[PDB]
Amino acid sequence: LSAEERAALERSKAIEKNLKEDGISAAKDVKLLLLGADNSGKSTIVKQMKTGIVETHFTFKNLHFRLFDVGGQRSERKKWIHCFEDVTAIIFCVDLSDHESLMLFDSICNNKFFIDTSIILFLNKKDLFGEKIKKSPLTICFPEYTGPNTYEDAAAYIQAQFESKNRSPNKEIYCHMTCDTNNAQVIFDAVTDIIIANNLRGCGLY
Amino acid sequence: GDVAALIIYSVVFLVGVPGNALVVWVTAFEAVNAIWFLNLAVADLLSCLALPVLFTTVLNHNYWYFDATACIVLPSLILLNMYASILLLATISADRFLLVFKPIWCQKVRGTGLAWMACGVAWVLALLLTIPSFVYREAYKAVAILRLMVGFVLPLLTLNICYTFLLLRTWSRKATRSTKTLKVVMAVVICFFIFWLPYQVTGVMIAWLPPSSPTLKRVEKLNSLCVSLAYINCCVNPIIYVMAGQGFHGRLLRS
Amino acid sequence: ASIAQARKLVEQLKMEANIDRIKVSKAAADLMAYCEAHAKEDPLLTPVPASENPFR
Amino acid sequence: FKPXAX
Amino acid sequence: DVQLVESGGGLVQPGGSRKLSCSASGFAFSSFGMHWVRQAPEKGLEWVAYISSGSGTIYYADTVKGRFTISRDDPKNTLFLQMTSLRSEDTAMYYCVRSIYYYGSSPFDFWGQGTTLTVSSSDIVMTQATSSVPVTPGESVSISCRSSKSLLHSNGNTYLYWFLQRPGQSPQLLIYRMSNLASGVPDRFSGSGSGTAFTLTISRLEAEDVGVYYCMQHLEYPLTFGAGTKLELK
Amino acid sequence: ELDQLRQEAEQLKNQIRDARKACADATLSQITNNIDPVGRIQMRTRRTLRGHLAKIYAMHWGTDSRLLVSASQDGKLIIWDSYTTNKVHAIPLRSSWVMTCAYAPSGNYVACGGLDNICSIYNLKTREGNVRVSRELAGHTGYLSCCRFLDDNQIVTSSGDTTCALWDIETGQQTTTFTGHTGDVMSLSLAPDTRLFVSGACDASAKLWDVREGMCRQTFTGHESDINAICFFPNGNAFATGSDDATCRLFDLRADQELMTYSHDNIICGITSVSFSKSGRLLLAGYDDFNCNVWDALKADRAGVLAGHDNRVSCLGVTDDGMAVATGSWDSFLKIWN
Repeated sequence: LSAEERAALERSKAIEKNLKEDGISAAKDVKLLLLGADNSGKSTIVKQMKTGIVETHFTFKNLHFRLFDVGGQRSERKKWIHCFEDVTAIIFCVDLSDHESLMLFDSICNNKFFIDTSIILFLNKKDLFGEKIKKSPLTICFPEYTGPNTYEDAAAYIQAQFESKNRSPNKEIYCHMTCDTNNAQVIFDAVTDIIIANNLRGCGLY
Repeated sequence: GDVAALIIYSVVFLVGVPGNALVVWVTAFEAVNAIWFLNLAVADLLSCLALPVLFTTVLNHNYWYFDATACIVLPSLILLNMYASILLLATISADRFLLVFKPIWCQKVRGTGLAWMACGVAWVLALLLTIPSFVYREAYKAVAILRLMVGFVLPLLTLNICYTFLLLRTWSRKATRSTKTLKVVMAVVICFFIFWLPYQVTGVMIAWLPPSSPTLKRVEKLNSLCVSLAYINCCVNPIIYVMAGQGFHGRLLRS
Repeated sequence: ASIAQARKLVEQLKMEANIDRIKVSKAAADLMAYCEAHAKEDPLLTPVPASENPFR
Repeated sequence: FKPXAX
Repeated sequence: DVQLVESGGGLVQPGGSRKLSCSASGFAFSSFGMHWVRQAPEKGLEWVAYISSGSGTIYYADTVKGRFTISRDDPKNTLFLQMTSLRSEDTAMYYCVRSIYYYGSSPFDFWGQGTTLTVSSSDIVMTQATSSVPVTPGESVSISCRSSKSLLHSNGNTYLYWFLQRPGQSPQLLIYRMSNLASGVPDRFSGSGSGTAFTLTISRLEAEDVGVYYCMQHLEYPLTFGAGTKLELK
Repeated sequence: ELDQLRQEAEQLKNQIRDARKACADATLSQITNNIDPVGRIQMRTRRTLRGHLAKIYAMHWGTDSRLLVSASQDGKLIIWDSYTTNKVHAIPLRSSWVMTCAYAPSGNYVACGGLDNICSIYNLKTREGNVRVSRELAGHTGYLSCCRFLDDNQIVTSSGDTTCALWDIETGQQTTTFTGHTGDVMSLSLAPDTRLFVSGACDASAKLWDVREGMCRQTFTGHESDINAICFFPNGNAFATGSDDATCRLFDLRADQELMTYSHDNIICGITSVSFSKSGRLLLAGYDDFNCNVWDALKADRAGVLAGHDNRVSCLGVTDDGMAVATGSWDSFLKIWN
């Protein structure tokens, strides 16, 4: 028995329908997270896609990508890192011109909240890294480094050192170089793989 | 050999209707991927509720004295439920294949309405396959061939092709290799085939068989066994779903 | 150059250390008295009848 | 007629 | 500011047809229920029609069912009424109002200007005992409205709205639910009552308060107004 | 002269420790021996609110104990009618990252803030119908974590810049800034008289501020890890603080030291929210173990458990009339317990 609570119920139903429509429309896009040390070229990669958190939105092959760059604020990482759960993947960025990045990667890859999210790893500044390697070896940065003073061995060693900082087999790390603007294709391939995995797991078949 | 059938319907009902009721209850909280299992479990529950009806007549020396007008509604209902379950299994296979091969297209257009429409289409197909039992039997040919084709061969072909392509695509990148998918796919396919083949073959055998009084007295003796095997399949279908998904365990414990 | 922060800290702590402190028996007695005085008007530990319960 | 289901 | 102006009225031959459009600007028209209110040249206000938010529910008065049609156009922010089959008693001036509903909302807060229609030639009844009393400035006088059914609903709040029609302009909401003062209303107004006998009390009467007052039953449709209590200076 | 001032600070710290020790003669626990236990209490989910799709982070009860506010990462800030489970408003947010919510005592304004380092204030009684952003305050270098309303014109916020600030909404400037904390602060609780509040930092030290004077008056440190939530006793002389080391602690500001501690050997999950009841006998405390625990505030003993949330509860609060307690977890579910 409602006298004029029927109008309030109708308004509530309209609000619920609008919220459901907004949630359906806003669940199609994919959310990506950006990490890396200061001046690691993550802004450069964001520009290549063409005050606390800055949001970048673009589309690529009918898929809306949202990029969250968080390094603009200085606070405790664990105090807000839980707010960034359920993010599809973490796009780590490394500049090959400067151990802080290794420590950050080791701390973020073994985090309890990110125990299953895939990590896309980008190595920047390939050309100047090669020039610096030709200028001098990286033995000062890695005292246990062994092998030749070539470019392929140094890049392989850096990639292995970064990739050897995880203990969860279920978590996969994709590695690539940058600096043809085709890294968006790499991101799309990784996110399609993650989407397939998530759909299969949610269907009870994976 | 009919005592084995007696035991089979008994165990089917017991390991069925509680599990089917529980699965319906938990799945009623829908989750686009849960609509298919909700419809399949509803069909399973409806088919299993009529098991004592078949169990009484076989104890009564294969006599149907329940009701003159009730001899046209219960066999039709169970036939429709079985065909609905088969078509829903085929639809789930097609849905999985589309969600694996088309990650993007099956994400922007996915919704509850599409799943409900597909389930309704499957139910309509089952009803159309079942109206021969509505309009050609009384109290006391081509229908058998078309039902055999469009209720066992086409759904089985869709299952096999969809799962073959799904595993071929899935076991190609290390990010989605897994081991459980192959096991569950092989189990469901082999169970479906090995429990639905005798029913269909005996159905067609007692269908052409031109002489009404021939030397086929064995297949009449095995018809109940084949129906019971089909009932084992219908009962075990909600076992793979409950075993594969730990989310089912979590929801059941929470509820 | 950085001694200003330490001087401010020590001055603030010196100001804070001069507060008046009451005995813990008095504080416990006051808490007890307030808790028992208003225990009748607390519908949580005292189950309200469903007639007057707004969420019936 | 067929003596049962079918 | 919020603007709510209607247009479309004029001279209509008996049995003719017309259209009335109430144009709204200044507020979110897409979430306000809109009524139509008719007032005879020398009588009180009368209810006509009602639409909800998004044209969900449409309600009509007893003597109006099947006579006109009311529609909404959110893109254009306009309310429409289908003047059809105009009889001799259809000649009056029509208003359009705002009727937002939620917990704590104030329906009938704003009233339109008005359009005049000229034609040639179970329901709750609320009675107002007095029709006109003199009132000197600075004095305190109370107006009374009595209902027929009990307006105190089971949910807790009773539905009684008090309106004031100043001479020469549209009525303005004064009190809603017979206990709450409307926005922009001086605190000198007050309302009280219980169940069926309601009253509105005014203290320190000013020259701006002379007019007529109406009481409406919003418990259930159709909404029935009152005859009206008139106040006069000196 | 750094060594001299350091030695002076150490000596004064020793003196204040000695003064606190000398003010303690008997613990509250043995004094509460004569009190009969409250007994086991059973609370049922009277109403469940289902309108959110993402994790719920904070809420606040209305003054009339009928209206709620909700805050989630989905970008929606809804206001509920608790009795009839209706929706009266649905306010979209510019930034989907939300960490707190607040309801004005007069019921006119609603505040929100998150990782965008900005506090947004909405007017819910606009003449033009819908609710709009009345004001927008930006004076912090870090994320906000808690917002509270003093009046319709004053708001006190707790941010990630290790400072607490008092604003003037009429002009939106820093009326007074509260400095002294060495860690992030995500706890706020104003006293009933609304002239004095306490905030909980990440350095395991909750401090007692002063709104009028603008300077800290007392410092309490008894914990071991970061503070996740704080609450103020209804009397106004005590306050309870929930930390990340799976324990709650009841300090008293008049005695200026510990009174009692609430911990269990089986509880390992850290506290997320802490509240009291009307009489102060019951200490509701949210947990990360997907359940809430009701402690006897005087006996320091568990009285009951209110479970039923799939994920951890990120928010909790009782009504002003003390008739119901509402808990919202990360599973987008709000439950009213009476």
